[PDB]
Amino acid sequence: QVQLVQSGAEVKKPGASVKVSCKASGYTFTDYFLHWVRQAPGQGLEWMGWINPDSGGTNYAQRFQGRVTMTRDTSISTAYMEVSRLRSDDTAVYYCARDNERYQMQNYYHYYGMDVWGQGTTVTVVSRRLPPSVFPLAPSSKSTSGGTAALGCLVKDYFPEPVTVSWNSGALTSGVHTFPAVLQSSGLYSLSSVVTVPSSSLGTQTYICNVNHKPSNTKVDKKVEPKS
Amino acid sequence: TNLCPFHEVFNATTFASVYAWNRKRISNCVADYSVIYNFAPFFAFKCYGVSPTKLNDLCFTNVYADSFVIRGNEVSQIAPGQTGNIADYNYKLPDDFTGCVIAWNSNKLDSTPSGNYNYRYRLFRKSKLKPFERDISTEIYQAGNKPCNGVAGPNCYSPLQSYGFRPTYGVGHQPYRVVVLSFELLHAPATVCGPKK
Amino acid sequence: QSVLTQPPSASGTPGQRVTISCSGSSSNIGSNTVNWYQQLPGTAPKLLIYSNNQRPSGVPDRFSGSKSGTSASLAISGLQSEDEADYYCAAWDDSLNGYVVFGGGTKLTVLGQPKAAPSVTLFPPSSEELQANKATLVCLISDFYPGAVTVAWKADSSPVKAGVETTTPSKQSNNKYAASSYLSLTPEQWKSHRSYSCQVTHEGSTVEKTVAPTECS
Ligand SMILES: *[C@@H]1O[C@H](CO[C@@H]2O[C@@H](C)[C@@H](O)[C@@H](O)[C@@H]2O)[C@@H](O)[C@H](O)[C@H]1NC(C)=O
Repeated sequence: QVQLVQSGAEVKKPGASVKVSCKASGYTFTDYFLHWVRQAPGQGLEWMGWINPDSGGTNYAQRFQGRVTMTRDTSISTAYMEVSRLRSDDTAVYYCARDNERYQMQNYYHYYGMDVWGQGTTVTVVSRRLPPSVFPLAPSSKSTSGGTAALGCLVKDYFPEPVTVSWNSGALTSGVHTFPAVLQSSGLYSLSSVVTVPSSSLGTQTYICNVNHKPSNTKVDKKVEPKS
Repeated sequence: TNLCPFHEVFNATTFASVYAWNRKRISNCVADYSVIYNFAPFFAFKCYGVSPTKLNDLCFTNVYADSFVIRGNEVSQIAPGQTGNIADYNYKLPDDFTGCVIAWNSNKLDSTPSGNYNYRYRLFRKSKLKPFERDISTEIYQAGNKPCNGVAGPNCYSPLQSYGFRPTYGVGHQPYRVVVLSFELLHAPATVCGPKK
Repeated sequence: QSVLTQPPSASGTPGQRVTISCSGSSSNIGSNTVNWYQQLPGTAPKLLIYSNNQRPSGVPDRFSGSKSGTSASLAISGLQSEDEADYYCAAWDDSLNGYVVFGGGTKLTVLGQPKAAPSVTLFPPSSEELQANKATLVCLISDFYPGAVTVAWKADSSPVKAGVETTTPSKQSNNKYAASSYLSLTPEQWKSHRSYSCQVTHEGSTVEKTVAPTECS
């Protein structure tokens, strides 16, 4: 399985450093150059540089020459990308992509494309991390037709993104609709998750939304009780 | 201790076309270039940027073997500072080339009485190739201002052409198997040395 | 440093042929090859074209690449709903020490979906939230197409102005759009108005749900 698997998400303060990993498998690690491409949220792709894992030679983009260091560890077939003096402008998804031309010569390099891509590593540069306040959105007393009720879960005033919401520790997935968050004028985020359930189950089934905000290391379980 | 698999490159059953030349990186082995001399008299054994008497007494970071098949009258193009359809549009060597070019006749292997078809070469290109560049693009060449819309025609020529190697050709038009040994030096420990170390 | 210029958006109905241009300079497209990438939402880019017109193994033949001068073009014939994504061009630029230049990207929209009216659900402030001297109204809009709605809140027919926060439309898993709006209120304002409405206007029509502040309810 020709594959590039990267390290997990990172949250850092402005001025700090981050070191992202990119492990290669399914091919000879030194046969192909490795590129680093980042993508700001809602923005396009930005090239950061390549590294030759056979020799360690690099070619940084001029914008990142000085703050970015690419290294290799052929022992574990892992490429590293380290960014120093992190700015808020650096908040983005960082990809490692394989150069698609085998057996390149470093002093006669030719770029033809990037065939294998990693899943990306999210780096968020924020000064503070605030946990979310989770409130239940109880189902309405009026039982509409079709025998369906809307149970909700309000995740309010958290920063930064993201939060994950499941229902009943993952047992309930049908009819679950987690809405994208809103960016308030306060700078905090708030979203809601809603599950559509049969009205007859409101007296026989428990419903608990599981909210996890990894940027603050908080896992909150809240039961949405049929309550008017 | 291990010997470099130079014989695998020279003894391939079928070689690649020049427009899509092959490349193998030779690394972590002892480079005894005597193994290739099992391949008959060579039509050309020219080295550049290196002393030919030192080929078995040198260490390099890596060695690269580029192989393809051209006509006989085109072997002279596989050299620094050369022009022609092969050097301009198919395989270009740099001026500071450090390596050797090795060519031998392959009429008995790469030619059929009906005419070999797979061995092809690029005939048109908007610009000359950069050193060690490879162009496998198969777009119709627009010679004029009228677009070609993906079909050959007036001022719209297919970029690739076959040699049509037949055994009853002159030696200038017969197929020749070429191997370009490139000697690479980088700021990194050398992995390929000669038998004399 | 350099910029490859792509059209910001491009559209086409299923079965048609769409083209996406890529304008560069002499040191990038005019000198090197052009490769193309497709990026689905929440997905890493996928190589579609390389060496100007070559397709990787597994890329459908309905994708076509071309290069001419300092410009390039991607052609998606036989358009399908799965082709709705962002598309990027890229090429090496010989300027300075050399660098890969990505285009700004082009968002492809496969049209033809029937109109869908917005489904609106409105939630009153929580009992547990009201105990914290805060009140929030949650209006949730889902299963509508095309993705363009305007949200208007009302407090006993009086148009409430400030305190409203609405998201931009976003695709669902069923190719329909979703949005949400939040109204911030002080529990005194929540116990000062007799009803609150969330009006969602979509393609002329308006859908409205209404909550009523009632104690112990
Ligand atoms: C070179 O490789 C040879 C393999 O070629 C195979 O055998 C010939 C007779 C044809 O049928 C060809 O199509 C096959 O692929 C080896 O037999 C040979 O030993 C190798 N060369 C040397 C010097 O040993």
